[PDB]
Amino acid sequence: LSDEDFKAVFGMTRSAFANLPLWKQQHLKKEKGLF
Repeated sequence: LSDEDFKAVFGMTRSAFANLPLWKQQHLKKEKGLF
């Protein structure tokens, strides 16, 4: 995704998301059909 699309889809910035547990980063993304 682009950075703007990322923020819309996940409801936070990439930097914020990077603080989530790694396996979950995978969870919030696979659940959206993303990688």
